[PDB]
Amino acid sequence: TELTKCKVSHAIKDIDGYQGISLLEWACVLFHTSGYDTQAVVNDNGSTEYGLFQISDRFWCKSSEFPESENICGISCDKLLDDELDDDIACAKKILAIKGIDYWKAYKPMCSEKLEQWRCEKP
Amino acid sequence: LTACPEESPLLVGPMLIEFNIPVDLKLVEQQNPKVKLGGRYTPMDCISPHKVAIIIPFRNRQEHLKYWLYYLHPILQRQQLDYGIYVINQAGESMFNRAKLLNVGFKEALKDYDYNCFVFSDVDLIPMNDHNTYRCFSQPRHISVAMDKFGFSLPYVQYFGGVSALSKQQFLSINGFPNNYWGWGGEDDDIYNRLAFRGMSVSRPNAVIGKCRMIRHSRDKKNEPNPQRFDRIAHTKETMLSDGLNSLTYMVLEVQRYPLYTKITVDIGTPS
Ligand SMILES: CC(=O)N[C@@H]1[C@@H](O)[C@H](O)[C@@H](CO)O[C@H]1O
Ligand SMILES: [Ca+2]
Repeated sequence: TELTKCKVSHAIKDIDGYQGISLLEWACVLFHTSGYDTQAVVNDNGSTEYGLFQISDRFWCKSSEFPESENICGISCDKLLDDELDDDIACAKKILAIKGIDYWKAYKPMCSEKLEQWRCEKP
Repeated sequence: LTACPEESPLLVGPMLIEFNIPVDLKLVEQQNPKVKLGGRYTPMDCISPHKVAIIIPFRNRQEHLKYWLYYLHPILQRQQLDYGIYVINQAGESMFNRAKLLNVGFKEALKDYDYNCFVFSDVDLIPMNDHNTYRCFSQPRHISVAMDKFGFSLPYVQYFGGVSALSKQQFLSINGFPNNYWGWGGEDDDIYNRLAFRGMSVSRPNAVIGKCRMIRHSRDKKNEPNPQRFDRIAHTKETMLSDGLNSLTYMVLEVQRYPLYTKITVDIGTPS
């Protein structure tokens, strides 16, 4: 599903401030990462990235194609292709703690300035 | 004999845009008798200072092209522009290179007429209000400001993809567009960066006037997201000097002049 910025922002409240990243920054990252499509799938360099967060099966989730990755998040990659974001967010938190925000290549070039536009004023 | 008014008196404002009924170019040509070979049109009523080459990057989307032509030709004539339609067809199987094809369009169009304005448009975007003029302004113009795909909203202020317009000078000023972005994403952001580095700002009609419809379609296995796009856009300041109009090379495999448009099939090489 292609979510709206506000739908995403509301869904990820509990990640706000984690490792120093704000919701404004996350709304920006997620838009340029997946276009807010919970079903996004991009396969490259021998790996596939899943969902809103584009979590890779190279290390983070388990897939059929690459069944023995570290599956650091302890979740099947297909749980990253639905509209229930709790587990996606939990996995992203693990990435943030382990790798950090630069796992998301959109952050530095597209979200280092003009953050105010990413706020969702909708309660 | 006299200059066209600042605003055309033929405008209707909002329009219904639907992609349900099948299109027939022969009918399209019948409805648009004033359009000449190659998709050229010039107001016989007044003199337009807008000499516009409309450039469409293209590969295997003849059906989208049909709708584009069906909707835009009447709109563009109402806008009283002296325009030409150029479909830049990428031959081959390498990943799609939108910006390189736009660069090609710029050079080839200039061979036809002394255009002073260039509108770059994806083939799947249609404007819903003819007040959103397909021409150039004092500053680079972003036209597809409120696409239905983005909820009839501008997704981010730095967005310059979809449909845009640059005068010849503005385009020459940024050394045109990059040639090194293969695959989907980021090239429009690189162009945005170029305009900013050259002291320009992006002009846009408001969100109501700039409503646009996008003909959705299945993912293109020939235009997979470009893995290097995020690295590439961080270096525009340096690469715009060495990658652009001044480094453009390609081979024209065929030039077809149809009644509603000019289609140039080109060999633009492979990812280097
Ligand atoms: C670096 C990158 O991927 N930029 C894309 C841009 O190419 C695209 O036109 C826009 C709208 O889909 O979304 C951005 O995220
Ligand atoms: Ca999930």
